[PDB]
Amino acid sequence: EFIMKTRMFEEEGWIRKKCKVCGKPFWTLDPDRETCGDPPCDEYQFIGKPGIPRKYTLDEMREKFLRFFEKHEIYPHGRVKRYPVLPRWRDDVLLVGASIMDFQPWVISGEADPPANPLVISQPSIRFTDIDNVGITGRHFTIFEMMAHHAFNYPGKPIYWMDETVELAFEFFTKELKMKPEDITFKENPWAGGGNAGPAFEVLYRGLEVATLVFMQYKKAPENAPQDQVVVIKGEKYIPMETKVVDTGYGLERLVWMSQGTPTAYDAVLGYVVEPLKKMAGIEKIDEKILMENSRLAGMFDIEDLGDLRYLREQVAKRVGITVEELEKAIRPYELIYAIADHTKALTFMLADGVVPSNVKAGYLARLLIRKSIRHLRELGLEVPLSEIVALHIKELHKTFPEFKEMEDIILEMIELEEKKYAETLRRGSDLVRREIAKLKKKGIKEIPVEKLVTFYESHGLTPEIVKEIAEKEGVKVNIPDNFYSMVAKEAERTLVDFELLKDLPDTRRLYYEDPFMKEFDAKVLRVIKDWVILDATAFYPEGGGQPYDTGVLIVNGREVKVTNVQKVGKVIIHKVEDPGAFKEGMIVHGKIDWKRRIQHMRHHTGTHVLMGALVRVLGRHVWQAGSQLTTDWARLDISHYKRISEEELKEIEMLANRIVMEDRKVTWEWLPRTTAEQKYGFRLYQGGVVPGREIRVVKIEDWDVQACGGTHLPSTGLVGPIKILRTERIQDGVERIIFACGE
Ligand SMILES: [Zn+2]
Repeated sequence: EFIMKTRMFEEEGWIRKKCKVCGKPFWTLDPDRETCGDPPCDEYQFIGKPGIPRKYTLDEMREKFLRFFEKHEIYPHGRVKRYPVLPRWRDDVLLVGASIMDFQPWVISGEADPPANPLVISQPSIRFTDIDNVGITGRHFTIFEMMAHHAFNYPGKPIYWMDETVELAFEFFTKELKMKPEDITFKENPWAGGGNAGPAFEVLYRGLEVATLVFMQYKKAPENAPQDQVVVIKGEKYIPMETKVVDTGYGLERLVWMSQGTPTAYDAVLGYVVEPLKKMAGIEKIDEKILMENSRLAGMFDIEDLGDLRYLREQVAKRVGITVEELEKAIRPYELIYAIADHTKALTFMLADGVVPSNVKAGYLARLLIRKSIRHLRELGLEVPLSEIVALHIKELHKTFPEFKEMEDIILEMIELEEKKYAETLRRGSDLVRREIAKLKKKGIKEIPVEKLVTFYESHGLTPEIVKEIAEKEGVKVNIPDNFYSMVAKEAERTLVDFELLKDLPDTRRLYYEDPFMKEFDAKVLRVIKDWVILDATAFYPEGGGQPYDTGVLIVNGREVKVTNVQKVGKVIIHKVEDPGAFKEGMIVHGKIDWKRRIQHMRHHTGTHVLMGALVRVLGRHVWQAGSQLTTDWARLDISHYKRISEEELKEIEMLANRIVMEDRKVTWEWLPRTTAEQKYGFRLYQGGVVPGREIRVVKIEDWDVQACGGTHLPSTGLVGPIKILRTERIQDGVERIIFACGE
């Protein structure tokens, strides 16, 4: 269905074939190749025999890639600093799972400018879909770096496309990495990621997929899309888009593994943790071919799709010449070490980038990794705090990722607190599940359902091997599924008046953006739906961003009519009035805002921002808004935070906030293109979540705080008056609330 002929293929003698095993199309220079180069059609050929002629570390390979694209003489790329693994710019995914997620939805739609075009990036990426594979297959990670060159071809502005992408890829592999040209295949296989899809190549070499080259030209299909949708790859329905995006992904770890030829990718990437762990646990060397064969055979073996690891192990057992029991005995301590090594690295990135362990979203996933790793350490017989293993990653990685050093105290404390609380969680959970298990076998069935085992973790915090040893006392039957953690992880993703009657009306001019001190204005009545009056312009603030609506009056024919509620539907502002019959279309009215109410809201709104700057400085840079609500008399600010705020801390925060009020710092706002705002201020802009639009309204307190914000603010901090913190309290794991009052 997709034509993927290129200039390079045509000019350089590449032959399109159909793989004799999987039937997929692939391109090769090798006249005797009949298979695509992808397991199980081909096998890993580089283990014990590096396919790249010189060895590379992570730092070397990453820089090799970045520099190649950056300094390219024909297609120079702008080097872009990696994004946090927490996608502050979007509300639809939990974690960055690919480099392209940095540029969705805003860059791809054309709502944001690309940071550079074309660009090159090495993006730390996290995926939980293969978590049970980690340590088991020799190749799977939860945390990895996807190196990428991206080009955003908006209509009318071509950058580069399919021809140049295959050439750049081939040039990097053959000229920079000295890989054998005829061993490289381009397998046609459509791809998708984070809302978009298109035709793609898998670039295969010595049995390993070393890159994916995706030509994104489709977007997630809207509900009830007509005749021509295209079904691709996982997600089904898509429709064409005008913008064509080059979406590449080169696995840093895989390329390093290709250069090392070690039994597992973990030995090539995580030796600095794997080897101390071996030594600490006193794990003796085992037969090297056990690891090698397992990795090789695992190339052909998925487990997250079918529960057949048992057969992978029967295969590697026969190959090695031992039984499955003695195989399990030998390899198990290594699987445990590999998982610990990987999980502690994932956590280093996650917590450094602002993930707070909790029972929700990405915090839920961090907590999952922490608990799994602690349980792995116990099975190894290793009595070491997890924070000590996390510390080994900070030590190794902080020179490339300075943020790890800067956040180290907080990262290690978060790990320590999670561990020390988990011991408590495990006592209470063990009894509650013992009672439930005893009650289930008392009257009903003595079998543990897979869903109840999932419920056991995410309700009582206990891992399935703990459940089974309590259960096999009375009321037996374990059956821990091979994909237990993959299923537990997927749990983290668990999810005024009318319209079309105001689609025809133009945008309400927002006079409150023109002057926050405007309290009176004249305007024309455009529409009266029920008791909602729509004006062409208004100084009435519509409820949003934690700030309640303005109230006041509209004066019509001398008569005063109360405005009791103000909302926004799309871009049209609606005013609730006590006497709608008084208002007719075309009528010009005088508006009067309840000023006491407005100014009290403004004091708490700007005061919230003053407080935010104080919170970040006292508590740490993981502090981020989880929620906000203002009233006339008080405000609340909810923040992601990992412990109770002590009374002394509260006073430190209060002193700092009031110091800034006393300094009377300027508070300013302006509209900026979103990528321009992001590159200048960072992702801290997105406190209240992510705001749509080509341009975002940025509210800045000089040298203190900056947020994308649509509220009414005071022009200086002195006008807030005293800030008095009344209360701190926990809302849930990972969320602390501060209640405060602003003004004399
Ligand atoms: Zn094939």
